[PDB]
Amino acid sequence: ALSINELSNLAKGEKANVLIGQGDVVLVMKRKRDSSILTDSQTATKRIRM
Amino acid sequence: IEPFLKTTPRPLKLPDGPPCSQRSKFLLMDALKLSIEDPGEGIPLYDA
Amino acid sequence: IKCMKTFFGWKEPNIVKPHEKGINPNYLLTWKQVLAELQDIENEEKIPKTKNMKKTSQLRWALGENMAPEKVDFEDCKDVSDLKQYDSDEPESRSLASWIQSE
Amino acid sequence: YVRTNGTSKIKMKWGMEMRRCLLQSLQQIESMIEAESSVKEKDMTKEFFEN
Amino acid sequence: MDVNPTLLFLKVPVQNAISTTFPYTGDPPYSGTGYTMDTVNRTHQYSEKGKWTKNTETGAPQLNPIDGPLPEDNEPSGYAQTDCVLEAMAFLEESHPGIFENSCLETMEIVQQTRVDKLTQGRQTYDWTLNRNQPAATALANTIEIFRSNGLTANESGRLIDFLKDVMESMDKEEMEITTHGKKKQRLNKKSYLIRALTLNTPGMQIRGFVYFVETLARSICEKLEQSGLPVGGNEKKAKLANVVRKMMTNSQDTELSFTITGDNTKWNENQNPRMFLAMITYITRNQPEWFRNVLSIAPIMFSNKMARLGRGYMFESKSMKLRTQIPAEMLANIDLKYFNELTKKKIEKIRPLLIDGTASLSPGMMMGMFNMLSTVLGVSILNLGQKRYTKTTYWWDGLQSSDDFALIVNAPNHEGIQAGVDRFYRTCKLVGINMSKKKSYINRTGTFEFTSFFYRYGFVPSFGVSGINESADMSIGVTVIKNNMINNDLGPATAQMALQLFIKDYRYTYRCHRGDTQIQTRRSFELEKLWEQTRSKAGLLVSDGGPNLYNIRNLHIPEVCLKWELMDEDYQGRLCNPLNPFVSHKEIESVNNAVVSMEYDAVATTHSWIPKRILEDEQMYQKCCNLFEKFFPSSSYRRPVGISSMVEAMVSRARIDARIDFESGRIKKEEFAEIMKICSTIEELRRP
Amino acid sequence: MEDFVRQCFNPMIVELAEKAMKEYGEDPKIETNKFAAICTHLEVCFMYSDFH
Amino acid sequence: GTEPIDNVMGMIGILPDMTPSTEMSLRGVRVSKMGVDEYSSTERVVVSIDRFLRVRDQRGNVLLS
Amino acid sequence: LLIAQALRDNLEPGTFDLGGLYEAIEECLINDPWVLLNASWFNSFLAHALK
Amino acid sequence: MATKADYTLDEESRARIKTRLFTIRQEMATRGLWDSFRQSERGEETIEEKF
Amino acid sequence: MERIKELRDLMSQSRTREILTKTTVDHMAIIKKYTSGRQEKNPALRMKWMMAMKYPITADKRIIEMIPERNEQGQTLWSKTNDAGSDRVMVSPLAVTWWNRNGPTTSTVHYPKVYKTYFEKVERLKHGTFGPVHFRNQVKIRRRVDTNPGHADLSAKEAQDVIMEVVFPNEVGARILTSESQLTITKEKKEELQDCKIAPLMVAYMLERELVRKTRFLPVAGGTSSVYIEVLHLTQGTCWEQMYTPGGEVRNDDVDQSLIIAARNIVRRATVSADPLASLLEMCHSTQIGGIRMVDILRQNPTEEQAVDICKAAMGLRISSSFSFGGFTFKRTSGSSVTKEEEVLTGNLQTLKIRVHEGYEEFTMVGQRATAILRKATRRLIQLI
Amino acid sequence: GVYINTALLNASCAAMDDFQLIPMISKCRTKEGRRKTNLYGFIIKGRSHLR
Repeated sequence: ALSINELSNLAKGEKANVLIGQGDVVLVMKRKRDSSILTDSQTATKRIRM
Repeated sequence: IEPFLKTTPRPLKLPDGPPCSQRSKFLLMDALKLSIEDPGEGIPLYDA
Repeated sequence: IKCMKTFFGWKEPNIVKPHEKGINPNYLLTWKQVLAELQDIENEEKIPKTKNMKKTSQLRWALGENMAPEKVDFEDCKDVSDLKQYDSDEPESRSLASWIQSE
Repeated sequence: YVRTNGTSKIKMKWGMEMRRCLLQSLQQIESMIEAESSVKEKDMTKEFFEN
Repeated sequence: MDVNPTLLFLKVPVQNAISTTFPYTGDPPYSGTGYTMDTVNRTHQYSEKGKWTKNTETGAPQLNPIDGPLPEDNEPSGYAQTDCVLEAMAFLEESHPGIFENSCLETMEIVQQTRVDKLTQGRQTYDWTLNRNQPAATALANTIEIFRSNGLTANESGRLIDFLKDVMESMDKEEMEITTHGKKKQRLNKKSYLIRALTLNTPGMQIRGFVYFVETLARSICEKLEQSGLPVGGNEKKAKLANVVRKMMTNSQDTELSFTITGDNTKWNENQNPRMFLAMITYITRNQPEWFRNVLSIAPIMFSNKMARLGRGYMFESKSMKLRTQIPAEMLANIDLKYFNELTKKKIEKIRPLLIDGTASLSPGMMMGMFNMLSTVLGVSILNLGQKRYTKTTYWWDGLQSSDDFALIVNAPNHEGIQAGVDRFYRTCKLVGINMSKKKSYINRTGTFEFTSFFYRYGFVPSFGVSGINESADMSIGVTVIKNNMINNDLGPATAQMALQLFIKDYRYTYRCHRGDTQIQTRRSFELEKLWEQTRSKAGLLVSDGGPNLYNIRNLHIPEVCLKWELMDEDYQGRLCNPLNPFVSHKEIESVNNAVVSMEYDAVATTHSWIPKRILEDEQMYQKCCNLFEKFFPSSSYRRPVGISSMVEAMVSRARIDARIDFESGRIKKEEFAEIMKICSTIEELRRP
Repeated sequence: MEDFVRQCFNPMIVELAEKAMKEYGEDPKIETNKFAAICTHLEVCFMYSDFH
Repeated sequence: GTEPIDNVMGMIGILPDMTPSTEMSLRGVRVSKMGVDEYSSTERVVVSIDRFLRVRDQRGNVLLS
Repeated sequence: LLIAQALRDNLEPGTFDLGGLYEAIEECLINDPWVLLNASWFNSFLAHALK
Repeated sequence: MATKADYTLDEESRARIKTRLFTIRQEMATRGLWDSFRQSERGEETIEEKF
Repeated sequence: MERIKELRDLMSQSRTREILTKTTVDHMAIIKKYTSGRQEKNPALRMKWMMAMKYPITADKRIIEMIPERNEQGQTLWSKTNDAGSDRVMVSPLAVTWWNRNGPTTSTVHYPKVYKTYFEKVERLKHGTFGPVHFRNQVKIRRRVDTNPGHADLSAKEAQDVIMEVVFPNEVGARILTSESQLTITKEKKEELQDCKIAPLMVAYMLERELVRKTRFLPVAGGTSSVYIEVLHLTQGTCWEQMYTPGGEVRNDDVDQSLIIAARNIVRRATVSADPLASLLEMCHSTQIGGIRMVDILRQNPTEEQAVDICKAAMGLRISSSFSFGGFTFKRTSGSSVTKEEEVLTGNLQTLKIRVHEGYEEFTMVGQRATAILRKATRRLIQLI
Repeated sequence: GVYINTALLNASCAAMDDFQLIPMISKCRTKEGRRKTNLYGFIIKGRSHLR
């Protein structure tokens, strides 16, 4: 495992496992694409509301 | 409700018996005072 | 108003030189209130032709209305040790500077 | 005048606050002065303590 | 001239000089089982005409006065009526639409999000594990340990309601085995455990939970009502009084005759029957989840079966041998009475039947506190049955209530109307259960009155010294108090300066901080003397050191260190504000500027921030584990940690990670690294079982 | 709980869950654990389908 | 209109010309000296919203049209 | 004292039980010099104020 | 988990939902709600709090 | 290396292993509250008693190597007693002055910026201006006002996320890393507090004290600002008013009015649409006021304006029961009412339909420049103060 | 009172088991200005093992 600091040295898609927060270790990876909660989430929800 | 007129108040009945005796820690008025004009080391026994 | 519409470079006011013996924040807020009042005139219909500013603590303090000493008869303030003849001595001599020559 | 008394810590700290007693006296006097000053719209400290 | 200070009231109105009528400026130095017996007996004398039943579980004789005969005299009585209380609550709800329903939801969020540590916040509590008073946190720890030993461990969820489920599960256990550390184990019969659970003290850890939910529901209700000033303090209660008075004494016509009834309720904590509180919570929680009525209606059920403990006992002495025993309260039930006096004879004879294994059976009463806020709701119920709609007549009344403190106003058209209104309010209160005190209540036309030490007369009219925590945490607490009272409690300028002067005198005499120049001789004198010579600028020195004062009135809020900063020496700043002090100590965000006195004071964590000196098997086990975890995760002291791993797993993971980044940095001398990793392997092996 | 349910989950999924309970005659307020479960299920389903 | 006031505790009345008066004051309008205190709570609640931006409540009184 | 002062203001003070109040005051005057002196002061104040 | 160890999504899209589930767990645990929510599960039915 | 030994020896005994293994990291703060002892009633008395004896104050076992056991006159600065159970050696208060006089100096440049919330007070009073005291009868309303100038308008929960990211970078949680809200303050403080050795916990406390707002419901009689309420004890009194002016800096409450404008526009363009809820929610989750997403602002600010109120309500947020009319918000204290739209005729014999509020109710009509209490029945203005 | 109680408290804490002799001193500032010290009596403390 790494520390939340060492995660600074990763590529745009490299996977590393870090000690997140107070305790548990979770495998982590940098994100591709913005991946926000903008209209895209609304479309899946409002389309069904027809 | 009973009225409270100027004739209503009654003097408090203070108790009866032997006269009361003082109980303070130190004498209040009947206290002599041996004085000194020390301008003293800040010590109790020195000045005493 | 037709003149202040000619400038589009208004920024957030910042104090670059304080008065150093006065009331800086209420000088800043008087400007930030002048801008607001001029905005209100624009939103209203027709020019009032005279804009009386809202009497607020900022204007009162900037104008000095809240600093002026209160008049008191001599009988009351006899004991106050700070009484002294007005302008007792303040001919502070200040030397010549070039800014007047440039002016 | 010789007597055999007795004391405890609570009584000791209680006796170490007669300056708080001073505070209470000043509080009452200042309350009266402030009331009269408000009524007459000026400071009556000098009038109270010198007249 | 025989000086008579009270005659001063011949010129100044009493309210304008009421200060002189309060003798003590602090806590008086002065201050038994007899009182407990008296309070137990008087409660049963107020309910003589009540059903005498025998609880089949605790085996105690209980007295039920509810729905009893109506009182036939002005004497205090507790024969309250269920119909009347329910009607009063119903009319309260109608006046304030959707108050109970809206307040129940605000309690739903608190009956679920609350953890099991809320039972530690409090004061000394009775400990059923040892029959001895003992702090709240340690009492909770002991209870949890005994439950775990007995096999009731649902409290491991960290939720208070789960702990309540555990205590109710215990209430059915046949035997509760208590292990005491010699290592002696004692088993309690179900009955023996019950009485030790439903026991007040001169109330157990098994009742702090339910009485917390009931109290928070009552607080939620009282916040909404404007006729209740209990869930507030100071400025709040100074506004409700003014609003009510200005509302009622501004009569639209001269016909109305206002009248205020400043007064108190006598025996207010011996007539508020718990059964009555159960009968108003089953109304408040109407159309609510059935699990939300079985958690707020437990404390009233338990308080009506309470077995109050008498206390210590009486001491017997012989004038010949000058002996002194204690006669523990347990044996009072089975003892020859020739020893006792006459008054104690009568008291013990009266209370003898009510005793069960040395425990009283105070069913028909409610001890101090314990729904101090629900009773306020009950009282405001009858201050609401006067709104001119439920009276149907000319007279109408309002006012406030603060748990045995009311300021009822009785507006009416004539004196007979006022008398009728007062009489009706008194009779309604007697029906509901409230007994007004006629020996402490005086009615006078509106304009001047009194409400729990607030003396209103056309306008409204012990915390000075060293608090004793630090040296910089007192020069902040005292100066903060001198301004809190100067903003809130009308303390004036000159009094503020006098208080500041006397506070600094107490400060310098308690911490031996007298100025360097003065020649008072103490242990700290010499050191300060030297410190008074090195410094070039002496204004900068802290009052804690030999130094001047600078607090007048205009900087009573500025903390001292920031006040004397431009005036301080660099060689002095360095030593004073040196983060590597061996004195500075603070291990929790709780107490990082918070003194019980809980007060929020300002400090700058200088060398003066020091700390003064001072059943489980190891009382520090939880402390040991938490300190170790804080060592592994420093932010454990600031923000409540959140995670899914167990404490050991997280600690070992961080231990392994830190070492690897250290040896990779060359600060651990590899030989140490291998030892640390093998130790981690050993600990991980110990976790496998 | 329900306050958190409204806070995190957007009103869309909130209303979808509302109608889901209404179909089975479940109070959205008396029942809150089921409300949160349904909201989580709907959001995970939509996030599964979306972006493909 | 205007009605008489009895000068209870000191409460200046307001005339229809918006001027002080110690005896005559508007109907039910009693200007108060010594200030009128505000409140210390807001009573936050959740309110249903209709489809036309009218924030009614569970009781049925419009709050902010 | 508050009842008496209310009377002095012509506020028409009332009472529901005054004998009880007097008994309450008198139950605490037993054997204390300061308390008895305060009681004497109170009696003099009553004699001089309400009359 | 999935049947036959087959996950019909790209890794980055199977991550964007596990991430939000973890975040919801954290935000629902810092509010003291996570513990109650966990015990509410039985089989596939979510029982309601009972007292 | 010693801490892991401590953990190993704790786990050796099989009674603390249960607590150390079965207590998830979530259930650590509820274990941290099982303290021992009885605290202390009457602490002032205990302090006056302690200072009488010698060696009152405990210190960690480091003085031994940096404070001589005796000064240059032969007075025992510290002892070796290990207060109660701990490594803390007892110490006499002479040690404090010895440190303050013959002690390790240092450079204090991080103090005037870590403790900004106090030096701001100092520099604000140092430039304040005073005016004449006016002894007019003061009227003091009881307004609820802000008592923390320069609070940086953060809530009490995102401030924690800022602290965890400035003082504890290696303990940040999932909710922060897997996010895209870096904030600006967290980049300034991280730069300023780059080498501070002060007291990580104390740094956190000071940051959360500076980055939060609070209100007190105080008897104010003018000013009402965030800076005029710290000097309330100096400006106003029961019978005097000392005219005063803090001379520091103010906050620009422009974000709130920008939020109000954005909410107004959004509500108009959503109600003029086919499905108002979708437009409202999408705009809130998409529109940004000065870069910040409007959802964060709505969940952060306490601003109470109509448009913002509707925006929050449509997002399922608690909204004040008080209703605002004519610029004054009317908090109901008692009574019930029904709208009951009925018909009436105006002065010019014009038909009109108005909600006849049926029911007797009492309101507190609080406003910016006035206050009142109004109790009224149906078509009956009973009383208005 | 405050001086006597302070001195007696310090004596009680310092010497638990000694009958230390505590004077009853006070300190004035005479009308002229010269400081003056005053002895009123002597106090002999007892065993002061206060728990």
